[PDB]
Amino acid sequence: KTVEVVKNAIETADGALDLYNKYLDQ
Amino acid sequence: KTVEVVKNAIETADGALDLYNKYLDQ
Amino acid sequence: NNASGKLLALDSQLTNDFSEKSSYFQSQVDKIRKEAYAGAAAGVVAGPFGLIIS
Repeated sequence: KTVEVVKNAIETADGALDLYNKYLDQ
Repeated sequence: KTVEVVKNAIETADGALDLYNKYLDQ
Repeated sequence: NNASGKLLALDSQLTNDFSEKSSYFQSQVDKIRKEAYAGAAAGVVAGPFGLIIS
């Protein structure tokens, strides 16, 4: 249960970082 | 529950940003 | 006599390309302002806070 939500939170943080860099470069 | 809706909201914001840039370049 | 003509041919190209860079400057500043104030209009995905902080 903990391993699955941490595995989802890592991918969510990666997507949020990519979206933040994409908006900040514009 | 929170991780899934944030993961969907990131992709929705990315699509909205791409659509806004596509309309604004026209 | 050859160098005294090459010098004039360099001077005229210099005095033309300086003006064609001075116009490129004003054409590029407006592009920077367009991109900035067009990308900052995507702060409507949040409330009034997310607009002023952009």
